[PDB]
Amino acid sequence: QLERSIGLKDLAMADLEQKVLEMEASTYDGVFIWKISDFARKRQEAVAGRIPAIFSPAFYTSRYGYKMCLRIYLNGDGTGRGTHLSLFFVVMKGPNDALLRWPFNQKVTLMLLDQNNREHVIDAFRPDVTSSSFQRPVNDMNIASGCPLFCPVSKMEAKNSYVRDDAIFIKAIVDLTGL
Amino acid sequence: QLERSIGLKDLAMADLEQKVLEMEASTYDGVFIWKISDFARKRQEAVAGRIPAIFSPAFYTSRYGYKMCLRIYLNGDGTGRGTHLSLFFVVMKGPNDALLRWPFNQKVTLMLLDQNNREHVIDAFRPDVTSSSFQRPVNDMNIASGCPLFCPVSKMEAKNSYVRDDAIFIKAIVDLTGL
Amino acid sequence: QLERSIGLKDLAMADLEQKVLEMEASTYDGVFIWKISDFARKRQEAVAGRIPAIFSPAFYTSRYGYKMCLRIYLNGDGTGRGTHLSLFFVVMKGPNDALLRWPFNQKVTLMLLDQNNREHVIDAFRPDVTSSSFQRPVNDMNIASGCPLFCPVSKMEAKNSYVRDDAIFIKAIVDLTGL
Amino acid sequence: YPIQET
Amino acid sequence: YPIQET
Amino acid sequence: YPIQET
Repeated sequence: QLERSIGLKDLAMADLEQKVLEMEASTYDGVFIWKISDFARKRQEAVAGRIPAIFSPAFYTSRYGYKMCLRIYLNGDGTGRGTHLSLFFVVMKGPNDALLRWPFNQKVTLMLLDQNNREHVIDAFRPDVTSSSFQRPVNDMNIASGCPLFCPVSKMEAKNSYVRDDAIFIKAIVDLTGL
Repeated sequence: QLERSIGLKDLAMADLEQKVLEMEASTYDGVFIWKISDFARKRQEAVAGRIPAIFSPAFYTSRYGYKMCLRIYLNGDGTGRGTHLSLFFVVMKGPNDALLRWPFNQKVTLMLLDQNNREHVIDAFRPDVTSSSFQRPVNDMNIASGCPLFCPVSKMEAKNSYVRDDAIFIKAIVDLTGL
Repeated sequence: QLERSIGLKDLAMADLEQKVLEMEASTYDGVFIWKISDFARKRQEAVAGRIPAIFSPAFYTSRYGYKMCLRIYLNGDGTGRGTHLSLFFVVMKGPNDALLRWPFNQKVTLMLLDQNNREHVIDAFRPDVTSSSFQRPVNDMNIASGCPLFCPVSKMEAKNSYVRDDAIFIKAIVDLTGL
Repeated sequence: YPIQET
Repeated sequence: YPIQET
Repeated sequence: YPIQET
C-alpha cells in the first residue's frame, strides 16, 4: 500500500504542475500569444502521426468571460493534411458559461508570428453561429474550427523567420466588440 | 515511519492545490463573481446546521489594494436565521494594509444573479466607518458585515432562475471611487 | 528506493511551490510593489555577510513583455558597501524575448516607501543602451544595474517611517512609453 | 447600513 | 468562414 | 546612467 501511494502522488503532481502551467499562460483581454518550443521534435511527432495536434493553454475574453484555447496540427488537418500547418480556434466549457450569451459570436484573428517582424501569417474569421463549434459547450471542448490551410508547410521549412531557436509563436486576437 | 512522511507531502500538496485554486479566482478590479456549485448539498449542510457559512475566495480593489472576500449563510444568520439567505462582505488582512487608508470606506454592492438575466437580487451599502468590520484587520478576517435579509429562502427554492445546474452565482462590486 | 523517491519529489515540490509563489507576486503593467518582511533578520544577514543580496519576484511591462525583477543589498554594494541600502533593476530572460525590441530602453523609477506617506526615497534612471545590463538576456538574469547609493543606512535606522512592523516596501515603476 | 454577521 | 477540424 | 552591481 505504501508503494502505491508513491506512484499515485507522482501523477497528482503532474496535474497540479500542469494546472500551474495553464495558470501562467491564461490572459483575460482576448489577446493570446502561444509559444511552442521544441518545435522540430513536435513537428516530427505530427508527421509521424504519433501526435497529430496540440492544444494551447486556455485564455479568456474577460475575467469571467468565454474560455477559449487554440488547436494546432503541425502537419495539417483535413484539406490541409500533410501540405499545410492547420490552426484552429476552440470554445471551451467555461465556469461562467451560464452567464454568457450564446452562441459565441466574436471575430477571431489567428497569426503565425515572423520572429523578424516581417511578414506575419495572418487570417481571421467570424463564427458561423449555427455551427456546433460555437454553441454553448456540453463537453470540455467544442469541435475546433478555423483554418486548415493556415500556412504552407514550406513557409516554415529550413531557413525562415517563423521558426527560430526551435520555437514558434502563434497569436490569437478575439474581438471584444459587444461584450 | 515512512508512512508518516508520505502523508506529510500529500497534505502539503493539498494546501498548494488550494492556493492555486484561490489564485484562479482572485480579481483586482473590485468586481467579483462567486460560483457556488453543489448547491443543494451545501444548502442542506446549512439547514442541518453542520456548515452554517461559507467563505468565498479572496479578491482585491487593485493589485496592491484591499483584500476582501464574501461570506454566505445558505440558511440565514441573525435576524434572517432560517428565513433568508444571508450575504456578507468581509475585509481581510492584506499584505499591503500598511499602505492603505483606514478605515475601509468603499461602497459595496452585493448580488444574487438570475441565470435568466432577468430579475437579479441586489442590495448595496456604505461602510459604517466606526464599525469593527471596517477597521484595519488585526486577524486574518474582520467580522463580516452586510445583508442578513438579502433574499428570502423561497426565492431560491425549487423552481427558480437563481439556482440552475445545482449552482448559483453571487457577484460583488466594490466602488473604487477615491482610490 | 524509499529515501530516493521521497527525496526527489521534495525538490520538484519546492519548485512548484516557488512557481506559485512567483505568480502571485507578478504584475503586468510595469508597476511593482515589493514587500520585504522579517527585515531585522534579513538586514542582519547582509551586515554579517551571509546573504548580501535578495532578488524580488519577477514582474512584467505587459502580459507578453519584458520580464524583470529587483535586487537589493540591505547593507550596500560597491560604492555603497556598508554605508547605504543599494537597490538595482534586473532584466531577466523572458519567454517572449525574441518578440521584443533590444536593448531594453525604458525609464525606471525606484522607491523606498515611507509608511507614513510622507517623504518617499526616490531615484530614477534611463538605461545605458550599450550596457550589458540591458542587452537581450543570455542567462536567467542580466547583471543588475541601478542605485548603489539609493538610501543612507541611517535613514532607515531606529525611529523612522520606512521600517514598520519589521517590513519595508520597495516600489518600481517602468515607463511603458513606446511599447 | 451594513449589519454585522452574528 | 471557419472550417471545422476533422 | 544606472550603475551596475559588483
